[PDB]
Order: sequence, then C-alpha cells, then structure tokens
Amino acid sequence: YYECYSDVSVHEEMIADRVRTDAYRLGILRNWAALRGKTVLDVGAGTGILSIFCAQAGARRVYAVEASAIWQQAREVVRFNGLEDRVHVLPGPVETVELPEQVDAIVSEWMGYGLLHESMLSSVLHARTKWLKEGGLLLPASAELFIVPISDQMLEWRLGFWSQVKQHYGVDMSCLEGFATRCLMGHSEIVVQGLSGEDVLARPQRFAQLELSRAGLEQELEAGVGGRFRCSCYGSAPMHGFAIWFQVTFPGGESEKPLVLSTSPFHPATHWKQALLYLNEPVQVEQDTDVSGEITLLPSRDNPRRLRVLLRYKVGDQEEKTKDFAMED
Amino acid sequence: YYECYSDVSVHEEMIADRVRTDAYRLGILRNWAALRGKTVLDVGAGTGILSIFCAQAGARRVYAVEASAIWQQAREVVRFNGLEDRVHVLPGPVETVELPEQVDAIVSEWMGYGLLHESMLSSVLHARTKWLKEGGLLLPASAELFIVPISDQMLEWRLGFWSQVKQHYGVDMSCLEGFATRCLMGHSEIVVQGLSGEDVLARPQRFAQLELSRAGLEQELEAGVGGRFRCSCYGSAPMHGFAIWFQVTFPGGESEKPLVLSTSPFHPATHWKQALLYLNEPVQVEQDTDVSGEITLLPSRDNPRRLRVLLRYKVGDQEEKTKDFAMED
Ligand SMILES: Nc1ncnc2c1ncn2[C@@H]1O[C@H](CSCC[C@H](N)C(=O)O)[C@@H](O)[C@H]1O
Ligand SMILES: Nc1ncnc2c1ncn2[C@@H]1O[C@H](CSCC[C@H](N)C(=O)O)[C@@H](O)[C@H]1O
Repeated sequence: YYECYSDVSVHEEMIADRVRTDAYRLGILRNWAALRGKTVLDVGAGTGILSIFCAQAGARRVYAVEASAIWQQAREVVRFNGLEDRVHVLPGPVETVELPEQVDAIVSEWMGYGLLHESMLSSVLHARTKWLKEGGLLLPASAELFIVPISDQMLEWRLGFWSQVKQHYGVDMSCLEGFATRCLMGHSEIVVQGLSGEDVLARPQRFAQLELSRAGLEQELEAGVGGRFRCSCYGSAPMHGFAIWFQVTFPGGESEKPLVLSTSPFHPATHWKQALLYLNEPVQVEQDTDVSGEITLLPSRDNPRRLRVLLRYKVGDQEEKTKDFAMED
Repeated sequence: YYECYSDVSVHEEMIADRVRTDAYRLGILRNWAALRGKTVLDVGAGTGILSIFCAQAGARRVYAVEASAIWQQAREVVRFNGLEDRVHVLPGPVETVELPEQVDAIVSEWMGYGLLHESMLSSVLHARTKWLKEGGLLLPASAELFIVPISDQMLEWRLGFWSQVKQHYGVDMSCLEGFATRCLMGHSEIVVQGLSGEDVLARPQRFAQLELSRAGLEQELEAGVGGRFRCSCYGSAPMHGFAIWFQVTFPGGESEKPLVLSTSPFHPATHWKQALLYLNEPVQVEQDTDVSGEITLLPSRDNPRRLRVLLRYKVGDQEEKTKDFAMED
C-alpha cells in the first residue's frame, strides 16, 4: 500500500505487453500433454495470470509464489475466477517458500532488460534444483542473445536538430553538433530504446545460448556470458554502435512447434525493447564492411544484479577498440 | 563533459519547445523601443539563444550569464553568429558574477514545473535588485497561477484496463480496479502530465499573481503563494482532482500588445505541461456542482527548492477535505 502505484505500473505494463503475455499463454497451452493433471510452480506469479493459464491448460495444482505484496491481488484474481481449488497463491520469496511437494513443471516471467539486468534468473535456477522433479518441464526452457551493428535513426534526428535551429529562429547552432554528438555518444551507459527494423545494418549474430536445464549454469553466468561475433554490413550508413536483444524458447510439446518470444526489432515491440551500446562517435560503414568483436555480459562490481557489458570491437579498416558499459540502476 | 548529455537534453528540450522559444522572441522584439541601444542581462543564458534575440531587437550590449558548463557552447554560438562585440558570455552564477555596469533590462527563462519547483526565480529577483536600473524592464514582467478541477482521461483508461483483461485472455481482473484506483490516486505526489482541454471540468480560476518588479516579493514567496478559489462544473463526470498551471506575461511596448506565454491545456503544449493533484479517489460531479477551496504553494521542509502544495477543497455536498502533495525530486 505504501507507494503501491509502482506495483500497479509493473503489472499493467507486463499484462499490456500482449506479445509477451500471449507468448507465455501459447507456450503453456502447447505443452498441454506435459501439464494435464500435473503440478506447476509459478516463480514470481504477480497478478497470477500465468498460473491461471496453466490451469486453463489442465494443470491439477499450480503454486503461485510471489514475494511482493501484489500476492494479495493475485489471490483475489484466482478466487474471482473460481480457481482457488487448483491454484494456490503462496506469499514470500521463492527461495524460502515451503511447498507440500516437488513439481512437474516451472513457469516464470524472469527476463530483465538486456536479458540479465535485475532478472529473476537465479531465483528460477534455485527453484529448479530445489523443487522441479528430475527431467521436469521449464517454460521457457532456453534463452538466446543477439548482437548487431545499428544506425539509430532517433539519435541521428537528435544530433541534426542543432543544424536546423537557424531555419525558424535565425540563430545558427550547427556549431553545437560536435558537442551534442560527443555528449550523447561518449557516455558509458546502456540505453534501453526501441529501434525500428531498418536501423539494423547487418544480419544479427547470436553470441550466447542459455540452456536452463543445465546444472551449474548459475556458476557459468557469474564468470560472464558472451562470445565472439562477425558480420558484414548491408550498405552505406553512419553506424552509431550495437543493439543487443534476446529471445526465449518454449518446448514444442505434442505438436512439436517450439514457441519463440523475441525482443528483436524485426518482431513486434515488447516492453523490453533493445539495449543499445553506443560508440564514442559515429563510424561510416559501406556495403560489405566487416564488423567483428567480442561481447561479455557481467555483474557490476557495485551491485551484481546490475548489468555490465564489456565490448571489444573492430569496424572495417579502423583499429580494434573497447568500451565498458553499465545499466543506470 | 563528465555526463554532459543532461546539458544537451535540457537545451534540446528548451529550444524544441517552440511555443516557449517564440514567446520570448516575440516578447523581446515587441519591446524594441525599450531595448534599442540599451543593455541587457540574460540570467541563465544556456545556449545563448535569448541573448541573441535581444541583439536582433537592437540591444547594444547583452550580458549572457550561465552557471553550467554549457556557457562554452553559448560562447561558441555567439561568435559563430558574429555577435561577440554585442553579446558577452559571462560564466558563473548570476549572484556572484561581476558586470561592468547596471542594465536597462533583464531577460530570463526561469520557470519550473508548477512554476516554482526548482525554479530560478530567486536568482532573477537577486539579479534585479543588484543589477537592473530603477524602473528597468523585466521580460517576462509577471506570472499568474491557475487551478481547475479535471477528469484525467489517461488515468481513466489506466484504471479501466483491468476490467478489459478478460476479453483477450479469459482471465477476469475487474477485481483489481479498486486496488489500482486507490494506488494510482492515493499517493501524495504531484504528477507532471499533459492534459487535453476536454479533461477540464470548469472555468479555470486564477489563485495567484506575481509582479516581478515588487520589492519584497522574495519574502512573500517564502510564506507561500496561493489563495481561495471557487468554480462550478460544466457537466456530469468523474472528477479525479485538480490541475494547476501558469502563464507569464511580457510588457506590451509601443504596440501595447502584451504577450502571454501560457502552459494551459487550452494553449499549445509546452515541456512544462500541467501539474496534477489527484484526490484519493474519484468523485462524481454534475452540471453546476460547486467546487471550492484553498491552495498554497510552499517550499518543502527537506529541500526548499522542491515544491510542496497544501490543498484544502470541497466538492459539492461532500465534506471539506485536505491533502498535502510534493514533487518527486
Ligand atoms: N525471489 C522471488 N520470489 C518470488 N517472487 C519474485 C522474486 N523476485 C521477483 N519476484 C516477483 O516476480 C514478478 C515478476 S513480473 C511477472 C508477473 C507475472 N508472473 C506475469 O507474467 O505477468 C514480480 O511480481 C516480482 O515481485
Ligand atoms: N544562478 C544561476 N546563474 C546562472 N545560470 C543559472 C543559474 N541557475 C540556473 N542557471 C542556468 O539557467 C539555464 C536555464 S534554461 C534557459 C536556457 C536559455 N536561456 C533558453 O531560454 O533556452 C540553465 O542553463 C542553467 O544552467
């Protein structure tokens, strides 16, 4: 109650993100054969919506675990839809909650900005080991990370602003373009922004793959997830940096059609958008200009739930360069 | 340079606010007779744009005073437009800067959200006493504050969201409307948001008037500016609270046409928008429902540059009520 408008905004945003909500729904319904008459743990159930989807798919019992005070509204929604015999809202953190039994499946909305910024992944991996039966079902089951060079159209418009002041005002401010450019690009902060698809300058490259079933994924993550990438640009453009984004994949079930929830700018927009990594200044690329490097996602020294990115990159004939970024948390 | 994208964003926003920028421009040009061959002090000159407008209007000398490091770009713009003989950029705070002389006029973009949140008014009043000649020109010369009851259409859409979840998802969340309503309205925070004109439920009432020429305005402000108001509603609606906004007025000059820069939702949008004061829950009003009360704007106990609002109000047959608000700074 004390400042509970944040809780309302989080879940309004989450439910209003139809692509996300429908991805989980269809992901769940497609695993009807694995879920029918079986038991499910919803890690961080929020308003309870995903737990109710599991009931819709035929789960006998769903344990909706929620740490925030939103759990009371989740309970109200469950009973308001007459599912209190099949869905049980359990308040508290998932790492300390007491279930009456192990489960056949886990469902969880755990992904953060850039996948791993302030995410619930460790809670999910903790709850897998503790509560999910051996060979059990994970929804989603995997995650993939992508990187690509971009020309951010919005930034270009912001930088070109100063050279147009003269038109209506008779004061020329073209001289500030360099200052503007160096300020909006020279910072070391990951910018969360929605790109349009035509801002993408090459075929997106996958640099990491997270199999959530693997034991000791938790340890590998602490060392940092990332890898090398290479691509070639489509045509002439001012490159301002890179975008990273993710997808998660739900198992196929009986129909054997795995469902992908993507946050790519080629797929419908989500609240996650994309995470943008700006170079210190623009770089002109050409058709077939080769762009390569290495990217690692890491926990920040200060707060390890905050996302840090080490980028090593090389654009065409330019020397190899590096830049450290972090999310503003 | 260290995190100078904030400086770029402030001034991009400020210049891109065409209504504001053109108001100052025309306000200045209309006082050509008072400014021609005379001297001007631009309090907080930023990119220098207003100082250059004063040159355009015929000022012999303009002293552009700027505390932030943006002063270097202001200097660059002045020389890039060939005005370094008439406009002199002086770095530092206006309260400690050293001018070679008193001035015939002051121009200043000083207004904050809700007029007085983190505003430069005291700097302006300080610089008036210290540097402006007796009887000198103030641009703008006055400010006025308005209040009106509103039905916030955006909030209504946010509150109605939960009752529509069922349509596409088959999970009914109408039960959360009360929780949503109490959370988004029960807080004590001034919300800065742009309203549409049809959200206004009555004739706006002016509750305060600031004559910037008056000595001891600085002392009166510390006691708090405000006053009583009374109005009657136009028709049936769910009232969610009040909006406050301001205008500033430039002297008329030879044409005797004073220019008003308004932040009302009946005039074109500005970056200031309006400051919204929400009731703890909606109240239904009717045609001719009488809404009255008292509003005071104050410095907050913690930070006095942060805006606090005491509201006392009465809607129709309902009892008299009170609510304290503050801007999230
Ligand atoms: N360790 C933990 N244990 C239980 N809940 C957690 C948690 N960490 C985060 N959460 C909760 O998990 C939710 C993430 S948002 C997901 C909400 C809902 N499942 C949906 O898909 O719409 C939040 O409500 C947050 O409070
Ligand atoms: N005490 C003070 N002395 C000098 N400048 C100040 C000040 N307080 C705030 N400022 C500056 O005043 C500016 C307000 S924004 C106005 C910018 C410009 N005059 C325009 O109209 O577009 C900012 O650049 C801020 O850095």
